[PDB]
Amino acid sequence: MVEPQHNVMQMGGDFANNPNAQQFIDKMVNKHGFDRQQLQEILSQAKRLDSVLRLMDNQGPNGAWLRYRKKFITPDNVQNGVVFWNQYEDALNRAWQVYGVPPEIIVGIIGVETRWGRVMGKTRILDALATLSFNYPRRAEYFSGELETFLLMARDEQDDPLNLKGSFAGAMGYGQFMPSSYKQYAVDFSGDGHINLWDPVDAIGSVANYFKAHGWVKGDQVAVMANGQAPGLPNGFKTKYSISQLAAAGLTPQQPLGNHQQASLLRLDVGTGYQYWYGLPNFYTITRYNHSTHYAMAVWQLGQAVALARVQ
Ligand SMILES: CC(=O)N[C@@H]1[C@@H](O)[C@H](O)[C@@H](CO)O[C@H]1O
Ligand code: NA
Repeated sequence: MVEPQHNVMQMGGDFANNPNAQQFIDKMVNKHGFDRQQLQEILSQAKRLDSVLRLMDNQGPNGAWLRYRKKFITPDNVQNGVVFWNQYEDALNRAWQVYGVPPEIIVGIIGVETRWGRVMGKTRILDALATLSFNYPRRAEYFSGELETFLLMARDEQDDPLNLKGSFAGAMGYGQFMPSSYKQYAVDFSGDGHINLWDPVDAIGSVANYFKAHGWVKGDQVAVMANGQAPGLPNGFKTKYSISQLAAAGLTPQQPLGNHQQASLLRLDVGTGYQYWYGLPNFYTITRYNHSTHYAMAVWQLGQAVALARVQ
């Protein structure tokens, strides 16, 4: 009837003689009450993907921004964004009221991440996370905690750990949430009692709660383009200068900056020249989702493009 299989201490597969996997299995049993044998049967099925290890290692004015921008802001993309927006308008409006996060931001995020559920990932999450946990010393501790949370997530949502697919880093669903983002930020916005990252309505609320959690200020400006040039000052979303300093570099806000006394100096390579922007706090909040100036500007502008295509 019952098969304890205590004597089956050594598993097969790609992580068969892996010290890191054996340590992991011990932590899950001890700390979470997992059954060693059941876990071994799972991890023995996990694959060591060289592509995942190669991709994590892989990570003027020549028109940099334009090449990045046109990867997302195209007629076909803006049109699908309109459809997704109108289809999930109730969830989008409800998220605005509860979280203060606007529709165009959530639409832009889901748009750039998975093109609205069209490109969600083809790699099994266990393979990716197990590969980066047991064969990648550089980020092994970070990905171990992600595999840990993933296993617990698959247990809490009654998911079979092997049926779930996503990115090469183990990101999941419409919003490409990492296992730790699911734990800390995902919410049951659809109200069915479950938190599905692959459910459009849950994805919307979770992306909204993520933003609020990271300080998104309702109605506050995201960024404001500047008149003038400032080649002497360093730039990017991590920079920090006062409005007085920026003004001294020869800049001025194309729109009133409110009460803001500081901003980051963003610079977009528009081919013919450089375009400077006053990066406000809401812009930074976007980068907390994906640490990149280009990402954040692409998310915002994509949402803006879709906002206009609905107006018409
Ligand atoms: C939306 C989401 O899950 N974003 C995560 C973010 O929390 C984390 O700070 C970063 C680590 O580099 O990786 C992103 O994938
Ligand atoms: Na739900």
